[PDB]
Amino acid sequence: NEIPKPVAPAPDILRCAYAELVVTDLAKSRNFYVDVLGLHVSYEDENQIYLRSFEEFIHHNLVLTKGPVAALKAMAFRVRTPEDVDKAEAYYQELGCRTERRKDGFVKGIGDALRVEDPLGFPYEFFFETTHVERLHMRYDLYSAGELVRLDHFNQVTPDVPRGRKYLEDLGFRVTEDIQDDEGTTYAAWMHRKGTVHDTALTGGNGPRLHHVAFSTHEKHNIIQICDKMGALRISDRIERGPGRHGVSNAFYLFILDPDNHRIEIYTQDYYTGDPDNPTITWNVHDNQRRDWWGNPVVPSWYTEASKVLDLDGNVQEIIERTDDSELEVTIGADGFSFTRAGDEDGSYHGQASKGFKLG
Amino acid sequence: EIPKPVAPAPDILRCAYAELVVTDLAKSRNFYVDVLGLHVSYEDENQIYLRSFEEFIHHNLVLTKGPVAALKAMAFRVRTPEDVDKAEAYYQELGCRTERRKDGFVKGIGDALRVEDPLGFPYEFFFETTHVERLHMRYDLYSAGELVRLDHFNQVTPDVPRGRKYLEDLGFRVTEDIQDDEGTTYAAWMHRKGTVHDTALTGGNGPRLHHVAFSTHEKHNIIQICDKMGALRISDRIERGPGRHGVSNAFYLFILDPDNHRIEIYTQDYYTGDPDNPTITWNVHDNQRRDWWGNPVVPSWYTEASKVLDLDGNVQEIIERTDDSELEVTIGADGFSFTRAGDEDGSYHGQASKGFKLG
Amino acid sequence: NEIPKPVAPAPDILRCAYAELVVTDLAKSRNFYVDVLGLHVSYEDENQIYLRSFEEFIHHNLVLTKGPVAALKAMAFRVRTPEDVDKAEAYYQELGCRTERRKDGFVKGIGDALRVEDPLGFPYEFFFETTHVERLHMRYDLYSAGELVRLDHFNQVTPDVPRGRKYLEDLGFRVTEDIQDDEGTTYAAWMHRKGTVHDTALTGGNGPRLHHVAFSTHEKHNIIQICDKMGALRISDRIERGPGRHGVSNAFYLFILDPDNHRIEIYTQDYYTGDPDNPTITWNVHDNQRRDWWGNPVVPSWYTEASKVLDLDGNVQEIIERTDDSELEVTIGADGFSFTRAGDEDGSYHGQASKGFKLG
Amino acid sequence: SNEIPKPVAPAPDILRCAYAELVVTDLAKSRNFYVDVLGLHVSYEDENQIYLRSFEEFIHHNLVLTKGPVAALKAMAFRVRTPEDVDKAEAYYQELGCRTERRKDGFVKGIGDALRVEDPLGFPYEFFFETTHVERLHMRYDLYSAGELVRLDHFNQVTPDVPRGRKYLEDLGFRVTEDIQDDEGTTYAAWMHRKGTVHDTALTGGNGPRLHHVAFSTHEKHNIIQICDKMGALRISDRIERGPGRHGVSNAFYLFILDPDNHRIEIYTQDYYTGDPDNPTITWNVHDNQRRDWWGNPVVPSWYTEASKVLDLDGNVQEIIERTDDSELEVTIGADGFSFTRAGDEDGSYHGQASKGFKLG
Ligand SMILES: [Ca+2]
Ligand SMILES: [Cl-]
Ligand SMILES: [Cl-]
Ligand SMILES: [Cl-]
Ligand SMILES: [Cl-]
Ligand SMILES: [Fe+2]
Ligand SMILES: [Fe+2]
Ligand SMILES: [Fe+2]
Ligand SMILES: [Fe+2]
Repeated sequence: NEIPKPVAPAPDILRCAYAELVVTDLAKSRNFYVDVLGLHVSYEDENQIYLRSFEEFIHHNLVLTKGPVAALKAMAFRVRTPEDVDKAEAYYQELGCRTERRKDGFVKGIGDALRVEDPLGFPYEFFFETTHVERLHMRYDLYSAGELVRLDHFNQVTPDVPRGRKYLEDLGFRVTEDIQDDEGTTYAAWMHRKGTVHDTALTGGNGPRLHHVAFSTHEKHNIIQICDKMGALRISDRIERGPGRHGVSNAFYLFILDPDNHRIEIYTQDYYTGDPDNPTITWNVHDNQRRDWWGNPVVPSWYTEASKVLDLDGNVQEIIERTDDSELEVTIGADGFSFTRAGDEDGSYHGQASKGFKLG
Repeated sequence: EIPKPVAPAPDILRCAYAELVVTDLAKSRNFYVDVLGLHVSYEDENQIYLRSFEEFIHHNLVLTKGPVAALKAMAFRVRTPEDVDKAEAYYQELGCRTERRKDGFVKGIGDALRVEDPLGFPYEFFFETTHVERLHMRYDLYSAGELVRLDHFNQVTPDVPRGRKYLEDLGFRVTEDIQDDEGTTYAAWMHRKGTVHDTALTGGNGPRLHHVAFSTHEKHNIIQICDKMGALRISDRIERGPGRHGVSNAFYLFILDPDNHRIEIYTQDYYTGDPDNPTITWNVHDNQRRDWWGNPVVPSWYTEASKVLDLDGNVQEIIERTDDSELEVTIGADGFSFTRAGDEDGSYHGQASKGFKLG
Repeated sequence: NEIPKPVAPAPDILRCAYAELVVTDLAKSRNFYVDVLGLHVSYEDENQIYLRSFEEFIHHNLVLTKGPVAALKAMAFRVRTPEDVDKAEAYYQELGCRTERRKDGFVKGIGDALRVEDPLGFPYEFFFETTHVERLHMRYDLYSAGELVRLDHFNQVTPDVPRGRKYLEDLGFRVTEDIQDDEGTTYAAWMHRKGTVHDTALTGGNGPRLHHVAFSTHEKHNIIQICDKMGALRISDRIERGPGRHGVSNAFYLFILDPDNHRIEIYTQDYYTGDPDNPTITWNVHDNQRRDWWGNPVVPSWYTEASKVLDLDGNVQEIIERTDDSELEVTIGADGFSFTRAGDEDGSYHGQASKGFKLG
Repeated sequence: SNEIPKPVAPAPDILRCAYAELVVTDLAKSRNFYVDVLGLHVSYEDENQIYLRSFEEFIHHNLVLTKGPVAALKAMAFRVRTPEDVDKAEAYYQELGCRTERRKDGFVKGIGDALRVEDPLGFPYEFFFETTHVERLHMRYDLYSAGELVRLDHFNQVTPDVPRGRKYLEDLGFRVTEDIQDDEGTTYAAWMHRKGTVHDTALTGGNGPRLHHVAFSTHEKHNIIQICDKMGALRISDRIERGPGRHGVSNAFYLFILDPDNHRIEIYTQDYYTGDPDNPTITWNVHDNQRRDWWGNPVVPSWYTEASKVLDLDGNVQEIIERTDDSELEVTIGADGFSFTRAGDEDGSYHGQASKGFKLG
């Protein structure tokens, strides 16, 4: 059932800015994000760790908060002006959503902020005010071989992609790429504000769940180094999928799992989307180059596993099951199909994955 | 067991070229020249002679049109002309069939000896070769995926220790191997030129040629080969990778030519030229040994390999391996692998890593 | 004298989009831009060559036009909507500037367009409508080892940097970085619309002249390959300066010269500037890490040579001499000075360039 | 004749360059350069010495820093194939009439039976086989730096008569891969190898004996860029002497930097294979402006004039003999010099100055 376009104007969203993840063991989480991945500590105490990427000047891109159940607490977007926080509040109130306004913020280093339970059940934050910190972009004395340089995007699991897509377009996101079939089903959509391929994305599945948070590197070798280091630390079992080249987005990528199974993507070298008529690319769901351009198989956990999200009271949001077709099932499941070249039987896969594999 | 001859081994410098029989020369040319960017030293209607960016000898790869795709010769360069005579005396003492051609078997090679070696492989030894323009600074020709050197061969043979002892007597030094706790050897790597290997033995039914490997300068050059194959919509010919190897520590990719000959692209292994270079043995169940990142080894990697020819041009009969199968003990229904030895977390039983089983 | 701020609203400028350069020998220029640099031909005839970068979807990023005197004919910015071309016309008419509007464009592949002789003497174009072409961003079968992936910026030589800066700020560009001294002189300023360090920049000098046009690559090795290729072609004398790391912008860079001496920069890996409170950075003109972070000397031609620009009648604009202090003279001239560490005599240079050189 | 005659005694079989011992004046400041800035790995340290190795090394060290009163090269060490090659080295240099010192338990920690010699060009060479093996760090990506130095690649020596030194090194088994000459018959520089890269040592024409540099490898070109970027961030870009660049000779990507005592260190990657015995030898003309930097960037004058003192076996600085052959600096970038981009083309040539608009400071 369609989400109506408010009469109230949408807040002017700049970009994704930070995520707040609830973690069960703060020290174990710190080891992963600081010792393994090299993120920079803006502040920490016994309850939280505030982390930022190499080129960031706002206070943080990730807040790790100790709690009893691992989950997304907030995905936060920065808006253009202080007045845009009021616009966000009016907009979501018109949508009939639950909102909470804190003039001095929900986390350290953020000022006036609005959190909402959005129409898809996700906890979004909108803020302008943030404490500036030392921008480390030329601190090559600190630069890691695997350095994470920016926060790039979020990716959300939701059962009805077109419903969510309309809502995000009304909010001002522009769809850059999607995955559909020839029977009218949408499996995934990518959408932006900042002029990269995306600031968030929708992946079809049971939800609301958080699929991943993505950080950028400068170069491909930086992503390779993360893999290599994970090998050396004998934690290659925490490499979920990749490294690879995406079809959708054209970015070089890697998916890894934190200690609470929150999925983190490392990402580089997508393209510019800032023109308002940026061409929107649709891939067919059976195209075996759409997710991994090299045709490597998508690991099944990528389609089945994702993080819980919290409501504004701190309780886990109920999951609504997807009724639309499953991307897993139609591509790599027993009745699935994929191709390398459209219309060619040679290099096609029937009821299994590419490269000689089946689902475990 | 293969006895050590009284005759001295020829002094082998390095792997130098492979001669592959291909069924459609134009389709093979597309792959090796248009897709992969190797440089043409000579061609006609019957053969294409190719070399890498930094090579000064005539060629690293000869593609010969023939009825059955197969390895025709894997050639090693020896230090002096007199080493070809040593090779002949050596293989005659071993009781092997040999053929000597004072003017070579292929263009751009002079005095050469071909043998059917004790493992059934067609080896060539030569010194004399026609020098060509070394293209190492020809950056006007340099491809984003440029192949810069020939690095090694990899051979499938059923009894790895038997082959390893023979290659050690021939002067190759083992650098790395894969074994299990119960004393089975699955693979060994061995060198002359001071890299991890010039050839390698992979346990399996043989003789078959597993692959020929070329080097790039950097990891991004290997990524570009993958990217290009996607753009050409031939990603189905990317067999396995890209990855980081455990054994050798090299960044790698395996692709398949039009006759299913497997080619590896490889970079950034380490120096092995000291005579006490430490050997490294990996456990077969270690899921970081072949792909350091734990990505699963695709089953075709263990099962598929190229036929090899005898000196009459006929396919060599295959002898079955009786020792344990690396595929079966790691990714088969009764196999297992680990991330950390002794840890059930991050271990895989009856299937491959990353959530896959065999198709 | 100060350029007034119009009452009329500024057009919403998206980004730098293309340059039109006049060249004297179209075949020799084609060899440089297509055969040496690998740019992609959108259209060509006996009078013009239209070129685009690897990731571009608009018709072109560079038009080479045969003519009698090598010069910049137009520096074009894309605007957000067709209505913004009307806004640009009103804005420049209010400024008292010569304008010319053509509903079907000045070059192939551009529609309704406004060209102006701006207050600094530069031929600016504003357009929205453009012919979309095949985006080559995943055409790795065409990808060069030195592939140019995007148009990044222009750089303009103008005698009075503060005067120009105020004008560009009123027009909506946001200053990201600048170079000044302790006596109130501004030597250069960088300013953006699209969320990178810049879309254009002002370099103090006799003007109007065009200093350079810059294209991006994905990675640093792509820039090194251009150098290597130019060595193999035995045209290393056309490598003007670099490769290096910039202080200002933090980008990896190279400056080369086309057959008519137009300067082309290759550039990669600057940072995100899209937030409205993006911190500005001011460098001192005597800081020897400001232009080349590694302290390599700035070649003197970089300060003295730049391209002629045309007015709307196709005639070369008269050059007005800078009276403010010269960056060349105050840093590497006979009475100049530069430092490695502020206040440290060790690693400072008096009356000469860094690394043991004087001016030839 | 000045020739160094070939001994009748067989040459030791030399594997490769292995380590250098450098005397430094302030051990803590040197440690901060080699460990904290460059990321070399500690094999042993005390208040007098620091022993360091590269990422892929299995022998005990590639560099020994020894506190002393005068910064200088104390020894440039080559590993030999077998224990018996140390005896061969001793007999070889004794036949040449050189001062030798044999220590059956080594001169530095982690090296066993070793011979040091004052060689015929005045350099302190060491030959050894026995060395303490350590953990090879080649897969320790948890320790890998963005600028990681992976191997010791070569030494480079300044000596006044390049042909005289070249013949001596060839007799010792080094093979020349590249050199720089002019049409008048002067040799300015030569590169020579044992291990199958472009070189293990090299001769640069100039006043000597002096040590021009010690060179370490990286995996990739971005690793070298990172060293530069890090030195900028540390505000020690004045210690970047020359580069980064692409060499003509060797085809390697390179950078030259200066340690706290002004010992020059090169970072180097991606030269080519030279192991075949008929490896084609490449001669460049001294006036070719692409021979040293392929992109035609000018060679910094200090690169031609400055180099490190070397010690004799008593720890005293070796007397320096002046070059009488033509100077590479003078004939290329000096007042009466010249260079070209294209041979025979005045366009892209430089006369009485360097390339890119620069004169000598
Ligand atoms: Ca269908
Ligand atoms: Cl994906
Ligand atoms: Cl493997
Ligand atoms: Cl600059
Ligand atoms: Cl040099
Ligand atoms: Fe993503
Ligand atoms: Fe291999
Ligand atoms: Fe620029
Ligand atoms: Fe060197």
